[PDB]
Amino acid sequence: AATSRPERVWPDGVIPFVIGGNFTGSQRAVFRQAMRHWEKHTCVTFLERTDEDSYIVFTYRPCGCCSYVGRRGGGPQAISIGKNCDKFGIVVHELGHVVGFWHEHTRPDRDRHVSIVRENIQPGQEYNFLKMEPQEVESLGETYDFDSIMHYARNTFSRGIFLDTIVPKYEVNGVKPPIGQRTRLSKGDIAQARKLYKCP
Ligand SMILES: CCCCC[C@H](CC(=O)NO)C(=O)N1[C@@H]2CC[C@@H](C2)[C@H]1C(=O)Nc1nccnc1OC
Ligand SMILES: [Zn+2]
Ligand SMILES: [Zn+2]
Repeated sequence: AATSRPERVWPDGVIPFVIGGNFTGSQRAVFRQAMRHWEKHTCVTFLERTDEDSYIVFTYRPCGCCSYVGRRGGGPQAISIGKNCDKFGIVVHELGHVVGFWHEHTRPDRDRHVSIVRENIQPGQEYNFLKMEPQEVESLGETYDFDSIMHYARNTFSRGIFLDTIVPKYEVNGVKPPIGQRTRLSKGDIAQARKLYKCP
């Protein structure tokens, strides 16, 4: 679910950043490792903000709302990192939003790949499962990526842990594909991020 809008793509893949106060050194290191992880596999670059108008701010506060997708422009944009969402893979997911990725399960073509079990979604959280309107996303020829760092888990926003909200529609190499990994950027995430930033 890569943004269709070329203005939300960060110029030359250069994202200026600021790590805010109230983080431990250990937490600061995790942010750095996450940014490096994006730098390693793609042509995107994270640089300490000096006098730029556009930059990301790692901000110590409760998890959740909200992570701007792509370059907002004309000011800073925050990444909320709290006690329960400070791990490497979650930060990599958040930086996935920064570069310009929506959630994978909201791709305009997602109904061919996953079923959404509406009855199991927490009341009031159903909007998190709405498809992106087709004018907001361009997949760049890349297939639906079940392994994406941007893909929800099977029971994200579920009424209970043993109730699925998202069920993959078909088998992939013998079995229903696992979804919701927060370990590392997928082959698909990299391949698609390389396309979005025209990397060599
Ligand atoms: C339950 C509370 C709302 C959840 C908000 C998600 C959190 C997320 O996915 N973190 O990784 C978010 O921030 N989102 C959704 C996923 C990409 C988009 C939609 C992002 C968002 O809301 N972005 C913004 N949209 C409009 C204005 N400002 C935004 O971010 C600052
Ligand atoms: Zn997200
Ligand atoms: Zn993808």
